Amino acid sequence: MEVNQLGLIATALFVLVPSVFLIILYVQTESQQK
Amino acid sequence: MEVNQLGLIATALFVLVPSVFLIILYVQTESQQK
Amino acid sequence: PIFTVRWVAVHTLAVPTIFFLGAIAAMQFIQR
Amino acid sequence: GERPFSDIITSVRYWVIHSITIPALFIAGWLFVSTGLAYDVFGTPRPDSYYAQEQRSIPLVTDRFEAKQQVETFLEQLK
Amino acid sequence: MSEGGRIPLWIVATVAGMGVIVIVGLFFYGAYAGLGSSL
Amino acid sequence: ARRTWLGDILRPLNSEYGKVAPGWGTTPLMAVFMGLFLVFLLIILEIYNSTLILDGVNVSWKALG
Amino acid sequence: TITPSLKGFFIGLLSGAVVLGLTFAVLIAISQIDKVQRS
Amino acid sequence: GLPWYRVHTVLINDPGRLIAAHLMHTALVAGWAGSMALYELATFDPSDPVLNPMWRQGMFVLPFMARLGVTGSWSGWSITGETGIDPGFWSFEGVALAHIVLSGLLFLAACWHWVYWDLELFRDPRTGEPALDLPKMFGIHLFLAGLLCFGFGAFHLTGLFGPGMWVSDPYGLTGSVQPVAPEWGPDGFNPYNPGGVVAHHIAAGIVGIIAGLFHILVRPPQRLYKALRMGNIETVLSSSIAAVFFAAFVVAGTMWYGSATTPIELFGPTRYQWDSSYFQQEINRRVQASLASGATLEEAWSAIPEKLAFYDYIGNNPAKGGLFRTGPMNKGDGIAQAWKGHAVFRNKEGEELFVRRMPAFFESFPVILTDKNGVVKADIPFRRAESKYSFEQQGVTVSFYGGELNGQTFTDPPTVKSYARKAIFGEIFEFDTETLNSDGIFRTSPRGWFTFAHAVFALLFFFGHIWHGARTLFRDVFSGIDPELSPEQVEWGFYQKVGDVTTR
Amino acid sequence: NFMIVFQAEHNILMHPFHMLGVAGVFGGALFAAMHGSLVTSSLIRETTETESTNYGYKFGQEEETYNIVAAHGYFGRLIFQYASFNNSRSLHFFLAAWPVVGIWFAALGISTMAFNLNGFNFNHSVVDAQGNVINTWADIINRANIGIEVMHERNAHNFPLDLA
Amino acid sequence: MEPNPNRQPVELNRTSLYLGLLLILVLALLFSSYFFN
Amino acid sequence: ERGWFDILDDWLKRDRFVFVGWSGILLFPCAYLALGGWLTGTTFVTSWYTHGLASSYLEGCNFLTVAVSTPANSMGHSLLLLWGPEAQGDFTRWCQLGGLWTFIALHGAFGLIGFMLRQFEIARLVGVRPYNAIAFSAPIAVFVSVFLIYPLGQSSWFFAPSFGVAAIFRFLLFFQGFHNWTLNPFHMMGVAGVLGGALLCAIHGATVENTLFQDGEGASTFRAFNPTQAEETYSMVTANRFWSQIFGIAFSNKRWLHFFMLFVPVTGLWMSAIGVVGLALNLRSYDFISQEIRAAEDPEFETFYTKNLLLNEGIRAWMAPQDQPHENFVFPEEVLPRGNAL
Amino acid sequence: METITYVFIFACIIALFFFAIFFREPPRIT
Ligand code: CLA
Ligand code: CLA
Ligand code: CLA
Ligand code: CLA
Ligand SMILES: CC1=C(/C=C/C(C)=C/C=C/C(C)=C/C=C/C=C(C)/C=C/C=C(C)/C=C/C2=C(C)CCCC2(C)C)C(C)(C)CCC1
Ligand SMILES: CC1=C(/C=C/C(C)=C/C=C/C(C)=C/C=C/C=C(C)/C=C/C=C(C)/C=C/C2=C(C)CCCC2(C)C)C(C)(C)CCC1
Ligand SMILES: CCCCCCCCCCCCO[C@@H]1O[C@H](CO)[C@@H](O[C@H]2O[C@H](CO)[C@@H](O)[C@H](O)[C@H]2O)[C@H](O)[C@H]1O
Ligand SMILES: CCCCCCCS[C@@H]1O[C@H](CO)[C@@H](O)[C@H](O)[C@H]1O
Ligand SMILES: CCCCCCCS[C@@H]1O[C@H](CO)[C@@H](O)[C@H](O)[C@H]1O
Ligand SMILES: [Cl-]
Ligand SMILES: [Mg+2]
Repeated sequence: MEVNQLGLIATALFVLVPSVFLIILYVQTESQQK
Repeated sequence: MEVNQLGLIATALFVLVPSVFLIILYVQTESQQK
Repeated sequence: PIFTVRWVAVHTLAVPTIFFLGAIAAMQFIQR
Repeated sequence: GERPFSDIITSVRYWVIHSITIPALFIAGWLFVSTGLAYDVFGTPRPDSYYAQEQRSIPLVTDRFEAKQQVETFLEQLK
Repeated sequence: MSEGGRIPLWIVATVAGMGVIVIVGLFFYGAYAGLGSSL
Repeated sequence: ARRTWLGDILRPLNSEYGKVAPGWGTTPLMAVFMGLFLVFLLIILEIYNSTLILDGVNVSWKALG
Repeated sequence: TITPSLKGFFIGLLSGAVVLGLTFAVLIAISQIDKVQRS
Repeated sequence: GLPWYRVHTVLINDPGRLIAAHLMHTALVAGWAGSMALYELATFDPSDPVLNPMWRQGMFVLPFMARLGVTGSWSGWSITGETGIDPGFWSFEGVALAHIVLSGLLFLAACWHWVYWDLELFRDPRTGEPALDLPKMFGIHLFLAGLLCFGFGAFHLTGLFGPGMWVSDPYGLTGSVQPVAPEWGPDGFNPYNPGGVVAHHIAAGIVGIIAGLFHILVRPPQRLYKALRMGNIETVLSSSIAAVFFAAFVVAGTMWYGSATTPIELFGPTRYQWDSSYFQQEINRRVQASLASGATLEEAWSAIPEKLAFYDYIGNNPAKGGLFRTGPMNKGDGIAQAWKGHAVFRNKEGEELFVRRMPAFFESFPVILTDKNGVVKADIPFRRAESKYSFEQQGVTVSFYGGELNGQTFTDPPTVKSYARKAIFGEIFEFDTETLNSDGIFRTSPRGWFTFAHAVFALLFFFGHIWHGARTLFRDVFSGIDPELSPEQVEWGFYQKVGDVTTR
Repeated sequence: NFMIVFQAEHNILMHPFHMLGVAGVFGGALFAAMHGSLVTSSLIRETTETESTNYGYKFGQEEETYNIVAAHGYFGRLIFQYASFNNSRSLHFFLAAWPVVGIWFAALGISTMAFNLNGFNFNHSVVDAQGNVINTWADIINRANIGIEVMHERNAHNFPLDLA
Repeated sequence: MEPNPNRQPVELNRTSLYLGLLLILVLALLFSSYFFN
Repeated sequence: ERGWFDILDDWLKRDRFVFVGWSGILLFPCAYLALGGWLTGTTFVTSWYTHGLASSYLEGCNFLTVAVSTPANSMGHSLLLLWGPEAQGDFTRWCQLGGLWTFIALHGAFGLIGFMLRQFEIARLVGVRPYNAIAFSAPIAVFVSVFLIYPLGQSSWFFAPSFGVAAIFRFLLFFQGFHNWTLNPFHMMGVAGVLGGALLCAIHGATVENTLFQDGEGASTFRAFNPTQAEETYSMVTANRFWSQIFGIAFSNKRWLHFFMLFVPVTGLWMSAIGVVGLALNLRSYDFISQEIRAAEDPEFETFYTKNLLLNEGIRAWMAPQDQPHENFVFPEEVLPRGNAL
Repeated sequence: METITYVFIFACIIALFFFAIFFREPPRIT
């Protein structure tokens, strides 16, 4: 299928950028003193 | 120029995946009790 | 006779070196 | 635990021994070349032995397992 | 006979160095004469 | 630590940590086998390399000579 | 049958064993005559 | 805290979680195999094992399934070009499915072993500390490896209970999976004899069973236990990495030179078959036998199988690629469609001329034609002002025998020169360059890519061996040397024997 | 491009100042690895098994962080005793001097080939009894140099010698 | 569950972040041309 | 009553002028034969039958042009043992066939193994961590990839490097013309590690020498150091401030500094070895496909990348007939690529 | 898109230089 060639990078960054943001925030919450 | 269409996603993930790994480790070190 | 490791190591290098240098010296007088 | 080299090479005994052995080794190496023996031990061409008089082609080895006999043939074609 | 320093090290070094110079000088002479001289 | 049915069965097989035979033990016999193994590897290397050439062993895709 | 290269293989093998055997026999002999002294 | 390059050392004293991590690694590798096979099946064209076999299509795991007897698809085709075959469950798809399911089961087992790490099995009954009896584990695992090795050889490879293995004729024309009997004579050590592969697994398997039993029953000598640090699991990592880089060099070598386990219908021809003109000699042998039997030249060359001519073409040589020229060979010269036939060049006097072939070393190569004695008779000049051998001056023509162009003769110099440029590559083919938008630049085959990856990984694993071997033998100084290191233990003259305080 | 043309026009590989340059950078890399490994080899134990050994040194501490006598004892046995530095000032002067002098000579190589005093030319230096040239590896270098020479700046020369 | 005593905190200090990002970005600057080809 | 193995261990590890060790049993014969083989071959042995080349002092070569050259291409990857099927025990023929090349390569390989083992053995006896051995893995990776893996991927040992000064220069230019090796990013990382290592060597030595504390009265400052002293001989604090203000960053940790001096050249050599492993298979970084598509369609498009390929094409065409004599190349004058006039 | 990629990576490197110098971990004597 003749799909848009930017669809792959668009989808990849759409997932990765906000997911990474949340993982960064989660891990540094876990590492805080309990 | 007729570049390889996967070169963009390859470069983006090559940068993003290990950089994010290091950012995760750094931030959760900073947040640890001092 | 009393030979040591150092003595042996010295001469394994030194003895061929002098022989080779005499050979290479002689070669300087070979003409085609 | 061994004597320093500087003590050894500044002693008379060292130089009595080596005033003979060093020149002798030098002369033996000289003769190894000047008698031509070095050519025949190692198989190195003399200046007149790279080419036959008529041909101007390299005696390159082309046969792995009969290379020894191939060199022996290239050499017989010289004289 | 085996005592160190009977022959002063400065003389050993000078003669040995002159020997090195002579033999290396001979090799440079051979670059201009006989085999390898291009002539 | 948690015991389990399968863990109780496997217990003997993980029971002799640190146990040794005295001294050199079977090291001499081991050295012989290592020596034989080295010669074996040298043989198959030299066959593959055509340094060792054997009757009826044509090291080629083709089986002729 | 024993081909020329198999004969060569045995020659190389025996040659290597001789080199190694002589080396160790000598080293062992030297180490036995020239032992370290301990308190 | 732990630096980033040491995070996994938390497993060293935790056998249950080490097992969990090993389970997870095993799940990932099995999942890779399954997903790789599915991707290949979604991209593989099975319609032409002659001019579009798997090794032209960038297939990497398909040849390993085929090597051991998986050759059919549930959709009805086989890799030898058959139709209407029933492979049963163990088709390419069934293999992929099994690996995916295995992956999930291993993933679940990893979770269980991670949570329930504190099993009594992993504790030394005397000390209560975590303890693995590594010498006995070695015997247990060696015995199991020997049994599997033996059974693989005795049942699978023989066809006694299993499919056999891929075998073929010396020119890779008629390959198929066959049962193979073991070869117990010296030719079993011939890498090109498949019977030696069968005998190896039978004999090494038996040896592995015997040595396994020895290693189950006989404790290590105290001298070896101490010297190799057999209480330290990192010693096992060191020597295992060594064995693995040895194996990796071996599989790189047999892939590059060829053996009975790297057949050319599965991985493509070798570079040495081009170097030695292996296929050209066989083609000429057949042509000459046809001619000696009264065939015409057209008949003699028309009797040459397309598959044989295709091996005699440098675009299939694995030493013609590039590190960043990615994908299948078809992406370069195209999807091969048909042999054009054998080009015979002649000058105006009618003498047959031969195009000098390109060696693998050369990205580009001149066009030079010689007679049967090697005398130059024509070429394509660079500077024209002093040209003596141009196709125009020499009246060079080209005639084709066999293939698409059988019986045709070309005399137009640009056309003759165009075919001469293809002849430096060997036999000449027609390609579909449109379907994949092929760029005309040669790529290597899976034979090349396999060899590269495994030689590189092998060399890198040498560093891993050295590193973990050092950490094993120097564990006591890994955090630094004793703060009050005796100056007499490292200076000269104090000790007779280096590192022995009792020889002061 | 600069390097390849330079080789055809000056035979820089056969120039002894470029050879000294190579010894400078090969030797500098070697001595960096050597010095780095010897100091790292003899760090004094100041950390636990968890943390990086780098925490065993504190910026500005007065005491040395490794045992230079241990380091010297290793290296003097690796080669022989008097081949090893026990003087840290001599050692670090050598580390400075070797690459610096090597690169000085490299730079002087380029700066004197700038005036066309070029690398050694042994083209056809070996001749047999009749007068046939017997090629050496120097002659194989010359064939590569010629290939570069005839191809470079392929539209720029009208006359037979490339004199600059 | 009872706590696993083999766990350890992990650390990456700021200098190591800067060194690692430099390594990654420069490797990317180097290899990107070959990925685009 | 001690046991012969322990008595031998005692003697092997005696503190003597030249340490022997168990590792010396491998190291000393193999290093000596590799070095002795090279001196013997470069002094006396020809390359006429393998290469069509003179290669020894005896023939008239000098130190820059002598070599021990690879065997003829027709030997393949033969181990070329003296007693093997090619020389059949004939020492003279063995030399003429190139046996001294595999002699030197293989004794050299096992000698390098012996040396790394020596590094481990001495470190263990003296009680230091074996980082010197670990750093030496880089020379080993280079030797193994260049002198063993690379020819093993090619047609024969003939295309390995020959052991000589000019022979090695020829190897460099061959790799440019045939592999475009300068374009390879693994070679580029190697270059960075070597030049970066030399940079670290110079800057660290210079920094120490110019932040010394005055620990004596002499204007020559080497005498003001004592190996047993506890104190640093130079100021880390002043060095750190200097480079922070000059360059923007500076070392502050002496341990990291010295590990980094190992890491940089060792990693660079390891990367170059990986690229050569690719070149064993002709898996080159030879071209940029997008550049070739554009230049083929647009005869006004030119870059330094296309300019260097023209040089490579010149190298291949003009050096191959004499450099690859087993190919019997005859390239008529009219087919040789060349620009105007030259 | 390839020019953007190259210039983007370069720009990230220059930014890293800025943070590595002016927002470094301060060297501290202890
Ligand atoms: C459960 C049984 C099982 C079976 C029947 C298969 C079957 C198959 N696998 Mg799968 N696989 C499995 C489990 C299994 N797998 C597991 C658990 C994993 C995760 C590790 C994988 C991961 C995997 C991958 C990544 C790949 C396969 C592939 C394949 C296919 C080719 C096999 C091959 O070439 O092996 C070759 C096996 C060897 C060469 C054996 C090496 C043995 C070493 C040398 C022994 C060394 C140590 C030993 C103890 C030494 C002493 C021995 C002693 C006897 C003397 C075949 C369909 C290939 C495929 O086609 O995928 C689609 C493929 O690429 N599998
Ligand atoms: C043993 C490993 C291996 C091998 C030999 C192959 C071989 C093959 N693959 Mg497969 N593949 C693999 C693993 C492998 N694969 C894995 C793990 C995946 C999941 C990602 C895949 C997914 C995959 C897909 C999707 C495709 C292939 C395809 C192919 C074929 C084309 C190969 C190619 O173009 O590579 C190109 C190789 C390179 C460009 C080299 C990369 C070099 C890297 C970037 C160097 C990195 C250096 C590093 C950053 C330095 C660090 C320095 C630091 C330490 C200081 C070939 C048969 C293609 C095909 O034709 O399928 C039909 C295809 O489309 N493979
Ligand atoms: C079976 C093989 C094997 C195993 C089980 C180990 C296991 C270990 N290694 Mg060793 N090592 C190996 C092979 C192996 N190594 C090889 C081949 C090399 C040379 C490349 C090394 C070089 C090495 C060094 C220099 C060090 C270790 C260390 C360690 C310990 C900590 C690992 C860690 O936390 O990394 C964590 C790793 C990360 C968080 C990210 C790494 C990302 C890599 C660089 C790129 C991505 C790889 C990719 C995901 C998968 C490719 C798989 C396949 C193609 C190989 C652990 C015991 C360390 C140690 O001794 O601690 C005390 C240590 O310093 N290893
Ligand atoms: C450290 C010592 C050492 C090592 C590792 C090597 C290694 C090598 N040598 Mg060198 N060599 C050495 C010292 C060494 N050499 C010395 C001191 C000399 C001067 C005499 C030479 C003179 C020399 C020559 C002239 C040549 C070599 C060659 C070689 C290569 C081929 C060797 C071979 O095939 O041996 C095969 C022999 C063995 C491997 C012996 C192994 C013995 C086994 C282990 C015994 C096993 C017994 C078993 C347990 C008993 C079972 C009994 C049964 C009934 C149960 C190899 C690289 C050849 C070469 O380089 O060609 C290019 C070559 O021509 N060497
Ligand atoms: C859970 C479960 C399940 C499921 C499962 C599944 C679905 C799985 C999957 C899996 C998978 C699907 C997997 C995959 C994997 C993959 C991988 C693991 C990959 C990797 C890669 C890599 C590692 C790479 C690398 C590289 C690159 C990237 C580039 C080039 C170079 C190299 C090669 C190095 C079931 C249902 C059964 C049920 C049970 C449970
Ligand atoms: C091979 C072989 C072998 C062995 C042999 C040997 C071991 C030998 C040795 C040899 C030797 C061991 C030789 C030596 C030589 C030397 C020389 C030839 C030298 C020269 C030198 C010079 C010339 C110097 C120079 C210089 C420098 C370098 C720097 C400073 C300055 C001067 C100038 C002084 C055997 C029998 C086992 C077997 C067969 C094969
Ligand atoms: C696409 C890119 C994907 C990249 C993914 C990378 C994942 C990286 C995972 C990092 C794992 C960090 O894991 C985290 O470690 C820290 C310690 O360092 C733990 O923290 C624990 O120790 C610290 C000690 O200082 C305590 O303050 C904390 O209370 C305690 O829970 C966290 O409980 C754990 O969640
Ligand atoms: C002007 C064209 C002359 C016709 C025959 C040319 C040689 S053959 C020609 O070669 C091409 C690759 O160059 C293939 O893509 C194509 O399929 C094939 O027909
Ligand atoms: C040369 C290979 C050496 C391998 C180690 C073999 C040790 S063998 C060991 O040696 C002792 C004396 O040292 C004897 O007392 C003992 O009985 C014997 O088994
Ligand atoms: Cl001009
Ligand atoms: Mg002369």
